[PDB]
Amino acid sequence: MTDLVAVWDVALSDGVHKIEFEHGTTSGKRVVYVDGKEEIRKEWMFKLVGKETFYVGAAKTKATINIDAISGFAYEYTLEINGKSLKKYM
Repeated sequence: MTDLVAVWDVALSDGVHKIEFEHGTTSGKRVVYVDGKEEIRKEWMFKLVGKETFYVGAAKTKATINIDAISGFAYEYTLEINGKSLKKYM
């Protein structure tokens, strides 16, 4: 996972899940892994900002990763599940 930018460790109704996100800032590639399995892949995109939505665990809990621009030509990555959220950036 050479473009890994964020990892979230969450506890849902059905146990703990690991969500990993790769984001390529030259290619625009996005990959979301949940519990080691690819759930979303976008190989190549012009734009970097936006959101991906996907479903986690046996109960298919909705999760959204938002990608927003911040200072210094950087991005922040926010995972939101059930109205709570945790931001990552480097």
